[PDB]
Amino acid sequence: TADLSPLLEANRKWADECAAKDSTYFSKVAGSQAPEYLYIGCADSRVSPAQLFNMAPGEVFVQRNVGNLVSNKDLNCMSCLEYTVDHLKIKHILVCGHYNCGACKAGLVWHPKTAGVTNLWISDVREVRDKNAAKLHGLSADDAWDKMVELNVEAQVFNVCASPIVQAAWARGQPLSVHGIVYTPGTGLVKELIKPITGMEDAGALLRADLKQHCFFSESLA
Amino acid sequence: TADLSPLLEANRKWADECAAKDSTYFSKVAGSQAPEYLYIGCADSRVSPAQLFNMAPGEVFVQRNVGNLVSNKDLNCMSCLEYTVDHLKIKHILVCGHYNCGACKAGLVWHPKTAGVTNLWISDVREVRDKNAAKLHGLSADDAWDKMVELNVEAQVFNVCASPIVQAAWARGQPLSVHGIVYTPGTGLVKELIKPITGMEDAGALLRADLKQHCFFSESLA
Amino acid sequence: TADLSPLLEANRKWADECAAKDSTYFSKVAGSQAPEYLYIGCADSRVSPAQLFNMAPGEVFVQRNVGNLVSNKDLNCMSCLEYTVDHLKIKHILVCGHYNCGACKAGLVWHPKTAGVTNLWISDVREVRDKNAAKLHGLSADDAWDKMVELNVEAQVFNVCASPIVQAAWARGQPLSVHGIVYTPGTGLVKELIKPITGMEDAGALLRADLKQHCFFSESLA
Amino acid sequence: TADLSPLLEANRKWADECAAKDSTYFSKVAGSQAPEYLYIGCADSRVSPAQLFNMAPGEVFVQRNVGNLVSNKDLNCMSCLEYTVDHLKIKHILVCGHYNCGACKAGLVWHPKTAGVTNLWISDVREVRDKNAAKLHGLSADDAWDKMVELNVEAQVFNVCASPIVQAAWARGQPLSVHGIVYTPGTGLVKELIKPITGMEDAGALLRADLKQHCFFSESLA
Ligand SMILES: CC(=O)Nc1nnc(S(N)(=O)=O)s1
Ligand SMILES: CC(=O)Nc1nnc(S(N)(=O)=O)s1
Ligand SMILES: CC(=O)Nc1nnc(S(N)(=O)=O)s1
Ligand SMILES: CC(=O)Nc1nnc(S(N)(=O)=O)s1
Ligand SMILES: [Cl-]
Ligand SMILES: [Cl-]
Ligand SMILES: [Zn+2]
Ligand SMILES: [Zn+2]
Ligand SMILES: [Zn+2]
Ligand SMILES: [Zn+2]
Repeated sequence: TADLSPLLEANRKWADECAAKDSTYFSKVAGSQAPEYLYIGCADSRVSPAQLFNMAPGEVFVQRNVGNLVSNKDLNCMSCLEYTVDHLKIKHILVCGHYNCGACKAGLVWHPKTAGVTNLWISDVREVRDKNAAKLHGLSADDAWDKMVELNVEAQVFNVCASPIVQAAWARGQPLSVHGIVYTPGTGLVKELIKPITGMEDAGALLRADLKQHCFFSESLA
Repeated sequence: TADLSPLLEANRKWADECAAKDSTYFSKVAGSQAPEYLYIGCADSRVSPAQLFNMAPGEVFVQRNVGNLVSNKDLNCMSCLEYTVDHLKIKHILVCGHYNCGACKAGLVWHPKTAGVTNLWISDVREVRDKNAAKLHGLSADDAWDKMVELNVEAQVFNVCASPIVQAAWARGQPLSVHGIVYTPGTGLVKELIKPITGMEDAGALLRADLKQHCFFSESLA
Repeated sequence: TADLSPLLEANRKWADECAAKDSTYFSKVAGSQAPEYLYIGCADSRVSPAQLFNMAPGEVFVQRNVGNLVSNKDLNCMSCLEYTVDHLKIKHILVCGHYNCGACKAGLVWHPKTAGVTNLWISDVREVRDKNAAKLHGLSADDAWDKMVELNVEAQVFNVCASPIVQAAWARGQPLSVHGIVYTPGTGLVKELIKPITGMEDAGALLRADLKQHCFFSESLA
Repeated sequence: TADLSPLLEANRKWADECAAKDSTYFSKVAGSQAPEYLYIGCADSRVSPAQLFNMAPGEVFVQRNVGNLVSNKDLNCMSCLEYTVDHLKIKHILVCGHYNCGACKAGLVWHPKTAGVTNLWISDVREVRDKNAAKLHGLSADDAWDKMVELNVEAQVFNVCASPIVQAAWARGQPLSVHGIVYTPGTGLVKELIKPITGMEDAGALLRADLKQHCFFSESLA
């Protein structure tokens, strides 16, 4: 059966207990939100940002897609970025990858001829991979996987920092930080991969790739 | 200001307590997932699917985006759908809108010349709206907003049922149900807007738009 | 063989004759362009806009895709629109469909479960189709095809007029017209389907769908 | 100002003369096409493929977009590619850049905070640029611009060869060649930047990026 009764019952029991412990738990967000965080993470069923950070409704705005990817040409992720940064004025963007991420493994192993949309989607993972032969080759299957996850976080942090939305927000002096983090489904713990990046100065210090030259390329020419 | 230790500490507290309540809580999903559900919902910070359904990790795979939109030409939501239906073999897709959704309100009130990627992204909403313009005619602002949310949930349920991925899964006799639900941020409760749709028969019964005609349109030419 | 010699030879012979008849034919566009037209048409090999209009280099900027489709969420077509309208200040946008357009036929006949990217792409054609059962049903295969082509032109003209780019240009008083036209591969002739639309006043007169209500929807509510 | 009769009349003049020179010119492509080529080139008004190769209708299927970009996650250029390779069985794909391409120049000079969809769309160009930053270092503006155009043609040739569609066609032994060419708007001439690539062997010989490593990367893990 496809009956939803038991699901709905679990929700009702949850909202009942929540509101019993704190009468304004839901009511205070009945007509507005003011989260301080955007989280961009993987769609993987093991990785729920509000649960894992013990956040209540109204604290974290969420984009989740296969592989936690950020591209300037993806209107879905870019709309979550633009709405949160420009209208909600969130303060912090958490870019979260996770170990055991099948999208990262498929990015390592699949032949690109593979049919379907997921294989198109994870092209970004191949691009990150391809720039890192030297860190990936010769590693055990497992270690290569872990490394791919990590490299993917770093690249997606760079993409968030280089995004027109973040770049415009920094240029107008809006406070905005970007965090590279990674989660372990099998332990429920988050680790910090990259320390906070609050602007171009921190990005030059903390990112391998050169954000400054990316933004001001013309200054590297004759 | 931007330091993460407080968040990390909340995450550690949380993981210890879950491990203390059940020591296989995380470890049993360390290397695989077998969720039964895919949830497609809004990125709004007040709506966290695993939390609101009181699910543990490994139970609901998640796509969240501004206004809970589903289009065959978004590779972001389409890859969540492909991976879950084709590879994980989920059984149920929950398509969840929410009252007080500002993407629905913007789809009613914004002029389309408005700059930025969010206005591009909510084009889908304007189309749902335009197709149902007579239903929205003359309603108070609040009523029109609530009706916009509901019409959009019905439209995204139709889009999920009409998708190549779901249509192909049904053609091969894979059991797969689609659910139109709505959440009220001010109460924490889910309501079922549309009963379970398990196939074409259900869709003919339950949807205002004609899925059979969409799938077999050319049978009505001379 | 994949040798390009004969192709290159045909090009050299062409550029030689062109420049022999008119010494500045190429040189005057060696370092800038100032076209007055954007053309959005089908990628079909039988339909070449500069040939069919007898235009020389520098007169018509071109987007061509399968089915001549225009969506606010397609960065490829939207970049051609934005660059031409905002930077080149073109004056006229030709939206050209063509009879015998296999994309329009596939939009009529394909089952949506059909695999691959083209089937995703032509979802727009289904949406136009779906809004027109009354004009399509009961027609011969051939007449339905022709009608689909025509309806698709009209819808894509509306999409160009409703685009944020065109809407912004009209709001600042930039002169910009939009033309619905159709080509017959088997005769080489263009026909005018919709007369010129130079702004909101003409669009209310010449488009079936209501552009004004689309742009100012809020004014239809209580 | 916006009336089309002059354009329509040029079109009639042109069609009569072609029919007068050869009375089966149009009629022989009235109901089908069998082009041998797919051309992917820039939307720039100075570059019209059928004209510059002196082709009649039915010879070259065309995708044109700002900066002649090819990405697996653009359904617009991917559907041109799928339809031609899989259904029309074209033999040759021409990937054509052009000197004096302002999309290449913007990819060197724009800051990424720049508003609008064109800046999103040329992100691909910035990535080609960033990967080849040492080649562009210290060149005069003109030299860097010409080198940008060339590096982008090579990158889009690689992207075409790496695409699922071409890779699958080669895996099935379909003959299909890919060509890197460049056009000079000021002279009307095409130059061949990269010799014909007919398969993996050719690609290994001719491309600066390693297509074999992209396709079989995981063979180099432990
Ligand atoms: C083909 C493919 O993407 N495989 C995946 N496996 N696990 C995934 S996860 N972490 O995104 O849920 S995606
Ligand atoms: C322009 C716009 O989209 N406004 C939004 N307001 N709330 C949104 S929500 N519910 O997606 O967080 S989107
Ligand atoms: C599946 C599909 O799209 N079929 C096509 N047939 N002809 C086309 S055309 N006019 O775009 O070249 S596309
Ligand atoms: C910002 C930008 O893209 N500028 C352009 N200039 N010329 C272009 S062309 N060769 O695509 O017509 S694009
Ligand atoms: Cl979530
Ligand atoms: Cl063309
Ligand atoms: Zn994952
Ligand atoms: Zn919402
Ligand atoms: Zn066509
Ligand atoms: Zn160009």
